[PDB]
Amino acid sequence: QAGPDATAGAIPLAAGQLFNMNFIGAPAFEEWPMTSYLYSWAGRFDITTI
Amino acid sequence: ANAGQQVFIPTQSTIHIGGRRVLDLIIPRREIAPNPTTLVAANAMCMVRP
Repeated sequence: QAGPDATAGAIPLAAGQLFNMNFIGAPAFEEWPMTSYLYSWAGRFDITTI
Repeated sequence: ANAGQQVFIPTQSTIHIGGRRVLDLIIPRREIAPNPTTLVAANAMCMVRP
């Protein structure tokens, strides 16, 4: 799932957006931008959870 | 005086060996599956499609 803080781009991620898992049939391979996927969770990391 | 491209035929190219005009190749299946019944199953099934 995507994190709380939404981002823009050619592949925008709405907050809390769910990833569509890959499978053996391949009309197309599916994927996310990684810097934005980490931009979403960047605010929620915390020393107690660590 | 007179440069140009020039053709040569390698001696290895003209030696005659074997006779197997036709052949069948059995290819590894990357998944543990029963033998394919449709076209798409057979396509997805292979270790790498020819």
